[PDB]
Amino acid sequence: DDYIRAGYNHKYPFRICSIAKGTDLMRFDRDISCSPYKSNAKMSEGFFIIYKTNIETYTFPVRTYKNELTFPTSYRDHRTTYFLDRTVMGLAMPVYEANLVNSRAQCYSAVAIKRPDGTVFSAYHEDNNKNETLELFPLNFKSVTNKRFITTKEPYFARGPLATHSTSTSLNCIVTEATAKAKYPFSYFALTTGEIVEGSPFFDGSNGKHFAEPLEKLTILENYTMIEDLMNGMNGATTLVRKIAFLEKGDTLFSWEIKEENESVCMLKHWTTVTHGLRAETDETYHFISKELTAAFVASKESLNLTDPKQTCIKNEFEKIITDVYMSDYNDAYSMNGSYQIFKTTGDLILIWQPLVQKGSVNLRRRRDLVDVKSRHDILYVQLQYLYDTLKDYINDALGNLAESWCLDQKRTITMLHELSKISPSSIVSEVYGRPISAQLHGDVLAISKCIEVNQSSVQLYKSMRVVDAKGVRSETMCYNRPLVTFSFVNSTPEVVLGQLGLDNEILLGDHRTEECEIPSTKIFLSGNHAHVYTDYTHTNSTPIEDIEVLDAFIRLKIDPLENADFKLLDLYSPDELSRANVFDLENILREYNSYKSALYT
Amino acid sequence: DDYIRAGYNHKYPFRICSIAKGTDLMRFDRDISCSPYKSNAKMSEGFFIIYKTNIETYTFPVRTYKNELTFPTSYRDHRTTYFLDRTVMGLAMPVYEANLVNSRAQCYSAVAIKRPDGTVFSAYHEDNNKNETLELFPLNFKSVTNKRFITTKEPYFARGPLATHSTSTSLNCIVTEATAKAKYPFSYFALTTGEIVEGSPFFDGSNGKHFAEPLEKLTILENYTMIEDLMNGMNGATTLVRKIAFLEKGDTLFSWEIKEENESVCMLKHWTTVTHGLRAETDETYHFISKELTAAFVASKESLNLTDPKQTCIKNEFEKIITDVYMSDYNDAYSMNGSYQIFKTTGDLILIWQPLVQKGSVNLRRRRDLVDVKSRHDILYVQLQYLYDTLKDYINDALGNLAESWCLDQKRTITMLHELSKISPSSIVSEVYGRPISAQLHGDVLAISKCIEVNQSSVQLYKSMRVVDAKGVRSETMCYNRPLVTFSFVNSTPEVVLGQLGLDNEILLGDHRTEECEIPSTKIFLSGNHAHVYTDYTHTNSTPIEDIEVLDAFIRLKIDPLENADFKLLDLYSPDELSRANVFDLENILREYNSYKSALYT
Amino acid sequence: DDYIRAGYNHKYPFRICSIAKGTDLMRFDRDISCSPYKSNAKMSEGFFIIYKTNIETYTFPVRTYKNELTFPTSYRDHRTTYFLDRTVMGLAMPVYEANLVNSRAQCYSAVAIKRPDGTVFSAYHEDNNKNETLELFPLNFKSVTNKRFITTKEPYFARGPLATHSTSTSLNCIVTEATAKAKYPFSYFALTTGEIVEGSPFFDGSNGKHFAEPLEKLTILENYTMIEDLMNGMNGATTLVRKIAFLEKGDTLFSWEIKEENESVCMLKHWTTVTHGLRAETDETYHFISKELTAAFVASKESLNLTDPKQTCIKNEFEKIITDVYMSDYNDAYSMNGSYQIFKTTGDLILIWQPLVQKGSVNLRRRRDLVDVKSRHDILYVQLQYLYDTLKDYINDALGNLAESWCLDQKRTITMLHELSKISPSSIVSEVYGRPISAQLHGDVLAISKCIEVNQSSVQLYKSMRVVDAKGVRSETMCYNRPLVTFSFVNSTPEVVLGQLGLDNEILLGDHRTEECEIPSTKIFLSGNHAHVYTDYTHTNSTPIEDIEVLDAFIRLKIDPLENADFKLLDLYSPDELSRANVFDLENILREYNSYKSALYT
Ligand SMILES: *[C@@H]1O[C@H](CO)[C@@H](O)[C@H](O)[C@H]1NC(C)=O
Ligand SMILES: *[C@@H]1O[C@H](CO)[C@@H](O)[C@H](O)[C@H]1NC(C)=O
Ligand SMILES: *[C@@H]1O[C@H](CO)[C@@H](O)[C@H](O)[C@H]1NC(C)=O
Ligand SMILES: *[C@H]1O[C@H](CO)[C@@H](O)[C@H](O)[C@H]1NC(C)=O
Ligand SMILES: *[C@H]1O[C@H](CO)[C@@H](O)[C@H](O)[C@H]1NC(C)=O
Ligand SMILES: *[C@H]1O[C@H](CO)[C@@H](O)[C@H](O)[C@H]1NC(C)=O
Repeated sequence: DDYIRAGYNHKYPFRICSIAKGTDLMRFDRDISCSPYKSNAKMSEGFFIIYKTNIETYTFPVRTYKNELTFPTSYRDHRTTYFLDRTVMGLAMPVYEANLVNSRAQCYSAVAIKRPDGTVFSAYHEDNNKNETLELFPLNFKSVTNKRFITTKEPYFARGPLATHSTSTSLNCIVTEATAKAKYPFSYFALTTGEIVEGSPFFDGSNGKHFAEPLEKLTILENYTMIEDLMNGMNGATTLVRKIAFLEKGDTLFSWEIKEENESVCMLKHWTTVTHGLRAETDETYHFISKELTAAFVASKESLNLTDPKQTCIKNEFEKIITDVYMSDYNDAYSMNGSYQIFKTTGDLILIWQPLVQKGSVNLRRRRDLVDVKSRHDILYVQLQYLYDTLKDYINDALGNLAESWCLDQKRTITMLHELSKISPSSIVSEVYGRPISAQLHGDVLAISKCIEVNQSSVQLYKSMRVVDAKGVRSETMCYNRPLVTFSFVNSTPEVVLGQLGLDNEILLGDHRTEECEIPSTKIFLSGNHAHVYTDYTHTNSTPIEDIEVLDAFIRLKIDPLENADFKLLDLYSPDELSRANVFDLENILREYNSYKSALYT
Repeated sequence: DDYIRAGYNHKYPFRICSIAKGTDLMRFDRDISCSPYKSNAKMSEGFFIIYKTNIETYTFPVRTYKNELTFPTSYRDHRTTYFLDRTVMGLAMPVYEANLVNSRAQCYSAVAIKRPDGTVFSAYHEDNNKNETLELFPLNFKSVTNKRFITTKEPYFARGPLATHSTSTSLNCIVTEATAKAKYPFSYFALTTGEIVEGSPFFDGSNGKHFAEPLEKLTILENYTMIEDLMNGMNGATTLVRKIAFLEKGDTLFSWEIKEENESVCMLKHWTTVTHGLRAETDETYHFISKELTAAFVASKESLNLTDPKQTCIKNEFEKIITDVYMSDYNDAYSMNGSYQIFKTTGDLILIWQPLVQKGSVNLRRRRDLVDVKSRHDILYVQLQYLYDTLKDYINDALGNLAESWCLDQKRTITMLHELSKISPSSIVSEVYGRPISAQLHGDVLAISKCIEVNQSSVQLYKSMRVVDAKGVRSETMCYNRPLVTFSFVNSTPEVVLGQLGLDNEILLGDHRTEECEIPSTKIFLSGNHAHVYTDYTHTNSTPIEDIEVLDAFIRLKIDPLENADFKLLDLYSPDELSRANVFDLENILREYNSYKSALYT
Repeated sequence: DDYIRAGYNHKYPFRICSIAKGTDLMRFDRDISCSPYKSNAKMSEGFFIIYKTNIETYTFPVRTYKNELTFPTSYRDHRTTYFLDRTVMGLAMPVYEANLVNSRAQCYSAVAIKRPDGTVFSAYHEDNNKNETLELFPLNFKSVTNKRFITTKEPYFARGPLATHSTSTSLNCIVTEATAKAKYPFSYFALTTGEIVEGSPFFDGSNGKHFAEPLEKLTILENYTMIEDLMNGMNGATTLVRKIAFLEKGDTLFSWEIKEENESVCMLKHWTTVTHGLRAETDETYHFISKELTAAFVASKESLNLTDPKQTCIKNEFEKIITDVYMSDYNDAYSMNGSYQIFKTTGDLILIWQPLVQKGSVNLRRRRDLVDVKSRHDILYVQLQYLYDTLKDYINDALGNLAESWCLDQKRTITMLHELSKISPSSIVSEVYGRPISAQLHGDVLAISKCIEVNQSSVQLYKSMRVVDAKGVRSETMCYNRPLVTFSFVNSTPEVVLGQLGLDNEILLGDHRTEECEIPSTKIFLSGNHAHVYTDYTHTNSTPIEDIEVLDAFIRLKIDPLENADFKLLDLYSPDELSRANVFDLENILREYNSYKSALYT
């Protein structure tokens, strides 16, 4: 037989692509606009100041006056320990004696005791029966923050056992300087020692402030004069006080200066100042980004309006800070674009944003550093937000630039494809379309022709490319450039008609193409999945396409997907270590004391 | 001389590429499959509920009964302060008197005192010698959370100084309503005032619970009846108690209701409900992602099984929550795909995951918001995990889409290269191969030919492109399209043979190509690193290649690498500020009290 | 009329591109070097150990000795409660009695009382007038951590009421074993019960340590011998102590062993060991990355030098750890490259970095896990830094690989463009240049020609492509391949001259191109914005270009920008829950006690 059965390819099947109906003009869109990568983020330049809620307590000095009687303690004169001796109890210093102490740094020698009947008792030191004055001495060298002055060095006093205990001849006056503290509501204040006064330190006659102590014990004086410190004695400097309060609670008299709440307590404290900041406006919130702090603060778009008297105490301070910061760095290149705005970030931080306009060419640069010692991390969330914002911005910029470059490359490739289609329209148009078709250049546009398949049987190729005359004479000057192939159209039609092989398993009828024969020729034709070798315009061998190696024209993209990660929880200090880190434990102390007291039922 | 020495290029050297052996067929792989970008992550739809460990203490009401004798305090009748007067001490109220108080809101007028010998003492109010009853009054208007009822207003009592102190005629009954608290083990409970009972509040006759107090002091009653509040007096409503406990500790009697531990303490508390959640399954753990909370919870793949009686108290609650959530949002578009699963996330959070199936087309949408006030941040790790997961997902999606587009572009470029190789095979195949070679189209496949170099000396180009006859006659109708070049093969062979210049410093022997001459001609030929100008088919000038400018065909990728960042540590509040934020300091109070007591050695 | 008005395109306008001046040689740069993506990060291999500051207090045993007298408590013999009976007060045990207790586990039966006058009182148990010894008993079964031994079981003592109170005949000796704690400065130590000693536990005769207690009360002994535990009695084992301290404070005597501060307190505690670590060196700091912990530690580039005696206590431990870790995993594949370095990371963590060199081929692999219970998260910042570093590294690697692939693709595209320009130079050079120009291949280089526009009026196309002889005879063998177009040059010159249409609205004069006529012909020519159809070399129709569809040659990049995210603040436990989580509240206890004491003014 002078024919060879052809192979088969599942995506380049043997098809006849005659013009049939033709038409179906096509063209390449060379009119493509590529947009430069403009960032969609809206950013504004400026600086902002951050204020935090003040958690420090309000500390003020409190002076306490106490007068007490005590028998000689731990007496053991008689056989039965003289029944001991102890008066111990004391009473609050009277107001006039407090005035004497605050004026001349001395205290009276006599006290009055009121029995429930109403009788007034007169007690004297050593029974001298004199209402004279005694000086005060700084016992224990005034210690630290608890400077107390005393008039009696606690010596041995008069006593005598009548087989019992009966003695009280020791007058001592206790004057102590202490400091008190109060939380934010100021409903009460407590001394450092432990005494508690259930009332507002700013309470007055009609201020309406909280006060639970009995009113009759309270006493308010105006334009009072008192010595600053008792160490200096009666010659110490005296400062006028516009309003002072005297309270008699229990056995002690408490005195403190009544100040004004609005002018003495500020509930906002300056935390930090960011000289170079940016405001990123999202669809619902602002993002204040500080590269120096690596922090991003999120606040709602509605600016605040500071009106509370306890929150306007920072107005002058932050206005001066704004003026100084603007005068220092952004003096020339920028100008203050409108007034500042006050925002409340999530997490309750007061942020004062000041916009800046313009950009001059260059501006002064300043650097700073801090050596603060780490103790905790309460605001790591702003760092998390900053990390997300920075990574998102970088990724968006990189991918936008990549998209612009991709647009440019695609436009150039489209132009190149249009230029190439004028030479080999069929392959280019088939590749772009994605389906094997036939196209032909009809002037300046491509006129494709959808065409049908034929049956895969009876696909025979003549093993001679020579042109043979009608009289069975080979023409030595005419040789077919492509092998002659015979096909049976569809299987429903057993008729067989001869054609010529084209490209990518394509057949075409008509005048078979031919050219001058060449004595040396080793043409190879691809058909289906079997290469055919033609030497001297005749078939010699037929081998599978897989035998001839493949040029590695593909360019790989060495990118691997990111892997899942489980951030494991880390504990620097075990809770046992936190338990052992405190010298004093309230629960342990109370439990031990209660157990000892219960065992003390003897 | 009629010749010019050629230049040199280090990567396009003058080589002779005769066929020699030929062979070495090559082809382009146009059969490339481009996989679309399918995400490898496995995600499931549903909602989950998160439960946290309950840290709240167990609070229950405790009633205390106390009976005490006190002489008129701070007596000062006689000269020696009448040796004062103070009985002070007290004793626990007897059980029958407690019953009388709890029933008729009144207390007996007589008490019994047991001396160590065994004698029983009878003491009476005002020595009336009557065992009658007295009512209780809400002293201090019952205050807040410490409503205490008393029977004596502490008036002046009978006394008389025989130069000593001897008086005790004041019977007072103290009945107080207080609240106690206990940690999780319930080994003990302590009153708010400070009293401690070393026993389980759920202790019973044989429950086996921890109890350190002596058993003889304990007393357990059943079906006890008692008044709810003492403010209402004897007419107050009474509630039956199935089991009550009476404990006599020190000088006070404590009473509390014995409940059931399993039915009164729940160790898991509902935290939040996520209506729209996703479960990302990794190779070892599940990731529960909530976009609303911006949180990701990591739990092991093994579902739990709630069996502890103190942890099953949430079963009905969370089942009802599941039913309500499913009935509200996912009523129609989804159906409950199997039963729920319970997972324990890292960090000990109980997560109840409910799967959902299907997707109907649309579902109801609901929005919510919260105005909770920030105080701390204990679970920032879930936000960190969510941030990592979100960024990883976005990066993976973007790079997968980029890889798919790159595959498509590379496939089209390979097709274009195959089409181009049919016109200029040498350059295309050399570029793909990466090494300068020669190729020729042998029908439908390329037959490349590896070829060797020649010596770089004696590379001379004739300065005339005209074809000169054997008789020294220039042919005005035939002119060489390329300059004639002479080379000496390798330096080991000094013989010189004339050839014709090709492309990219390539030489070829044989019949030199020629065409019709043209009077106007300004052809320029590139050879080595020196362009040669040929006007009228003769050499005129020779200039370096760098003189002629270069088209900027390269398309840049404006991408810069990310920079290193050092997240600096931020401290909102200095540790000194934390120290100053507390009104009461245990260490300072104890140190001051101890110093004062040590100085009280008088 | 035999002419049709042409259309117009705003970017491909009708221009005449005659050679004019020519020149302007151009070429393609095929000499492009691409770079394999080499990472710029500098990483070193090794392992490091992390040490944290020790927050645990220093606990040591303290023995207390107390001797007290107490009358029979709660006496009620006589009618007036026998005026009660209470001596109660006590005194510090003398040093010699302490020696007797510490040696023979027994205490003397007599004590001495010194009155302020100077007299010495002799008191005895039951008035036996014997200075004998008594044993100690472990009261309350020694409890836990408060083992106390007593000699008196607190029985009834001798007493008698003479209408008053007079009795003291109960000698009791209190010996207690307690534990004390101290913070870092060691300025003071406090017992667990609550007693405070204002002095350094390491104080000595001349150590210079802080000590506020009076020196005369202190007593230091050397080579002291004492029983370890009092439970064993007089037969208990005794351990020599090189130095012991006896302090008499108040009514109690305190004894503790004086150790050496340098050899007993270590201020650095081992936290974790990272067997596989990496050190990333930035421009200013090192980054120590541990994949196992998912943590990155940032430290300055200057290595420390441990010299403090209280910080060198870890030297041997961490050197042994280094040796063991190297011997275990990196025994063969790696060698210790130099000595270790000590860094102080931000956050005050001591990091001991050990470099490793080489890589052998494979090394042993070991895995570990921990089941620690979560209680807090203090070091989340290292996890944040690790997350940033990991994401930055991955993004940099991916984008570098993408850049390298882009370089390769661009180089191949440039080669392809150079090959294509030899066929259709005008379109390729115009696309690369970005502006419509004309180019022509002058041998091996392109000689472009900048050319000017012409007026958009009088652009007429002849509706016949047939070549007509000068005698008005159509040539059936010659037909123009392109339509003949007439233009009026610029509008300032109304003269009209006929030309031939080219490509992309280009005109050219000279000998109009022509070829053999074909009976079937349906050529379509694009001009301006109107396609023209030519059948049988004559015009038939003119339609807009938008009518013919467009091949979708563009390849999209399905990438969408990342969206802004607001990480909302999450609170696991409300501050009210933190308030309710404590059984004991110092503020509430103090307020209630103070209110009760104030109401106790009776
Ligand atoms: C002094 O105080 C009185 C109120 O006690 C006040 O009325 C008066 O204006 C004050 N004068 C000065 C100078 O402060
Ligand atoms: C009442 O309490 C007793 C136990 O004291 C119990 O046996 C009885 O069943 C209870 N009856 C009711 C109705 O509660
Ligand atoms: C015993 O202690 C004394 C100091 O009291 C010291 O001088 C002596 O060297 C010590 N000897 C031994 C063996 O410890
Ligand atoms: C706040 O009050 C000021 C006047 O003190 C007013 O000018 C401003 O518009 C107010 N802003 C808001 C939000 O109420
Ligand atoms: C838990 O117990 C239940 C029965 O109460 C059983 O059905 C389930 O399989 C058990 N699961 C595990 C992990 O033990
Ligand atoms: C620290 O001291 C050691 C000697 O003990 C010395 O060798 C080293 O160079 C010193 N390093 C620094 C930073 O001072």
